[PDB]
Amino acid sequence: GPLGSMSGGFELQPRDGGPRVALAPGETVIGRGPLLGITDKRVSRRHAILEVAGGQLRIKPIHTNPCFYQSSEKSQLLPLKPNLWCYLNPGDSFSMLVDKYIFRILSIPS
Amino acid sequence: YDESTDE
Ligand SMILES: [Mg+2]
Repeated sequence: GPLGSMSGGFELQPRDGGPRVALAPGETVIGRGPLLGITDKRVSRRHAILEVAGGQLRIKPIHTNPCFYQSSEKSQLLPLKPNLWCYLNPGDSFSMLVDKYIFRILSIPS
Repeated sequence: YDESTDE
C-alpha cells in the first residue's frame, strides 16, 4: 500500500572544527549572517537555501556568487548549477566559497 | 552584516 512518512534530520559540520549546526525542518536561508557565523563579504546574506523534508536534504544556490559541492566519494569542490535544487547525501560536503566555509552533512534524528 | 555583498 501507500508508503507513508519518512523521518531523518541533518546537521552541518564545519571543516575547520567550529561547532556543528543542526538544521530545522523545512527551508533555511543560509549565507552571511549569525546562523553560520559567516562574515566574509563575498558570501551573500541570501546565498543559498537548504531544505530538510521527508528525510532528505536539498540545496539551491540563489546568488550569482556560487555554491560548491563535493560528493563524499570525490575530492574536489565543484560549482553547483545556479538556481537549481540538488539533493545532498549524508557525508557529502558543500561550500559557500571554493576554499572556505565548507560543511559536511551529518545525519541525525528528526 | 550590514554591508553589501562583494561581486
Ligand atoms: Mg544585491
